[PDB]
Amino acid sequence: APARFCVYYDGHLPATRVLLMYVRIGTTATITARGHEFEVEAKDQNCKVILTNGKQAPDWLAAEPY
Repeated sequence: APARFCVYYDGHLPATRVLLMYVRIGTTATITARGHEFEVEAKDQNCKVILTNGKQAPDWLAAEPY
């Protein structure tokens, strides 16, 4: 029973990337980026850019593990 966590970032090269915020895999919350609100869902280590508003993240949206 290791530690599982999901992270969210914004479209930006690793040269000047910028972390948005950490999302604990315990409840459903919303993220604020580019004056927009992205409501993602965390179920486990397997996290994928998706919204609960019947829509999918943009082309400049991503989500790394941990």
